[PDB]
Amino acid sequence: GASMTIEDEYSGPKLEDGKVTISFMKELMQWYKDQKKLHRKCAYQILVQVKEVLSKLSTLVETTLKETEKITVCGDTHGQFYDLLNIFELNGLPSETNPYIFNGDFVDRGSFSVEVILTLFGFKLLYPDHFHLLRGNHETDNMNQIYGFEGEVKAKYTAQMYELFSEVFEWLPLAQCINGKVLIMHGGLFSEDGVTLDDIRKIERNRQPPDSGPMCDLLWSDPQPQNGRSISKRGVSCQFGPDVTKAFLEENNLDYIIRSHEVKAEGYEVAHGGRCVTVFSAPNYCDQMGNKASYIHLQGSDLRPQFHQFTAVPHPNVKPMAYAN
Ligand SMILES: C[C@H]1C[C@@H]2O[C@H]1[C@@H](C(=O)O)[C@H]2C(=O)O
Ligand SMILES: [Mn+2]
Ligand SMILES: [Mn+2]
Repeated sequence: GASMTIEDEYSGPKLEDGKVTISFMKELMQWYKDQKKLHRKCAYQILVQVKEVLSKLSTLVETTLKETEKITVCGDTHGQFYDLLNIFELNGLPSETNPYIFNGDFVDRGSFSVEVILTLFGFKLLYPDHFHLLRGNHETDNMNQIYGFEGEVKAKYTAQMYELFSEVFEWLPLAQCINGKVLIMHGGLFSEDGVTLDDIRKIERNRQPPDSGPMCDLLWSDPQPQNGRSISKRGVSCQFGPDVTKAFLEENNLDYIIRSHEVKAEGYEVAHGGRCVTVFSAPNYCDQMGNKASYIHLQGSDLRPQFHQFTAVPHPNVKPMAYAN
């Protein structure tokens, strides 16, 4: 009898004619909360589509916020899916009236990286002009190989799915500028003076980052409190001082930068006299750091950063870096 066969009844949320909808996203978040897996065909469809969307973007996303329009900027999330859901509960779901920017490092370290990245990609498809993803140093092959994401994708899906993730990450833009005044990138500024927005737009980004150069710096550099630059403590890119930030901002007619890429106990830091802000959105990082996290609110008519701090929420018993080397 027809009632006795089973096909895809029990395999979870499905796209609507291959497309992301709000209902799908709500179903997906619940499915993931309950530690279940998105059907591989749906994951594939999300990846192919988001690759297409991202590949049409400039390396520098340039966004205009009208006077009364707001946006939220989040820093690193590192596969802390339950904390990601908490951000949406604290700050509202993404929408055309509640836009978000996630400033890189979505994956690795935390062991729900697949759930974070597919949720973020789903929202990018749903609200392509109001949900922004910028590349971090962890959206790269070398980092994924060591720090969990490659292992996690291979465990949950296959090596072929991982290859596709790698290709998609290559199209993530490297920076975003709001109203010609606030520049957002994962890492920071440059190992030499005189770089302008033109240079960022010119980066052919669909690749793994070079060992040095502007693409490397955007993903890897850190501020230092003293003037000038130093070779990075990380062995990649540089540390840049307040004079570097100020010269860059002045030449480019910008007010300040928002970057991520470093943990802060309070979830954020205001440095370089207000010119360099760090936002970090992974509370109690790797279940050990004990840090608060934050996200930033901004408005078209007032682009000053307003910080909202939050703390970690419970998650299932999977250890951080369970999938790592
Ligand atoms: C220790 C954490 C601070 C930042 O996130 C983690 C680390 C990491 O991503 O490996 C840093 C980075 O973004 O490079
Ligand atoms: Mn990070
Ligand atoms: Mn980083």
